[PDB]
Amino acid sequence: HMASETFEFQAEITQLMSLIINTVYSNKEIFLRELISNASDALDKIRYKSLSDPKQLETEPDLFIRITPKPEQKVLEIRDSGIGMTKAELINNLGTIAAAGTKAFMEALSAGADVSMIGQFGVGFYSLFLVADRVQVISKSNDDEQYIWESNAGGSFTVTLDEVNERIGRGTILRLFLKDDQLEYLEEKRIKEVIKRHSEFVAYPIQLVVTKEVE
Repeated sequence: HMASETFEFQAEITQLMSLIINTVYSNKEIFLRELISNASDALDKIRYKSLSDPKQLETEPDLFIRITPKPEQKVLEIRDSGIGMTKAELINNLGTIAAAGTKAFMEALSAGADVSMIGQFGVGFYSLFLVADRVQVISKSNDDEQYIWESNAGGSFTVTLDEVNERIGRGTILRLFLKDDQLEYLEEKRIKEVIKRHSEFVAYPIQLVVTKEVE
């Protein structure tokens, strides 16, 4: 299905995104920690669900977080083999449920809270807009087909049955279209340094996919 469906963001999420995408906050690298955390949580959920439904793991037995720079497309992908999101979950989780939390965080920001507190308000996902101006969330839950949720921080987002990306057995890819001045997050050394600042207690392998010219 090449036909996409369009949806409106809850207004507070739109407000949050505009604040993030436009902030001159200095520590943009915090986004990586927040996405790895979300990835870790999605993995926790599938592991926990598998405790009483082991077959849930069979669509992708390896549990991992994988980071893939795609320098030519100025894209950075953060992939997990976690629980994934059905179409309805994408619509719900990314476009509505975060509303209240985004409002609480915005008030904190207004009072002077550090943007790095975002995950403590349960809305760390949106920190991707610190470094990206557009994102595709590609997700495959055991309970649905593979779907693409796409947002450019504007008030609307689309969901499209996925007929263009690699099949993921199960889980989620955040495909960040990096801003032109944030291309340092395509670089292996930079990515490694940022990850190491907070990767100490991640229970899952964090894989970096590096493209090396032979010789």
